[PDB]
Amino acid sequence: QTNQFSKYWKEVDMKIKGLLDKLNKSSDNVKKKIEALLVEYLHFNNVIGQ
Repeated sequence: QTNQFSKYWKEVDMKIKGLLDKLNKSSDNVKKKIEALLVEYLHFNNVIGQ
């Protein structure tokens, strides 16, 4: 409704990079969890970019 796609896109990109940098700082058990969450955050960002 607002058409503020770029603001939310940058916000979600920051979220993505945060998850990526936290991926290497985490244990394997929760590493799997971070990777599984990345698979969906990237879908979010790709949809918003489209």
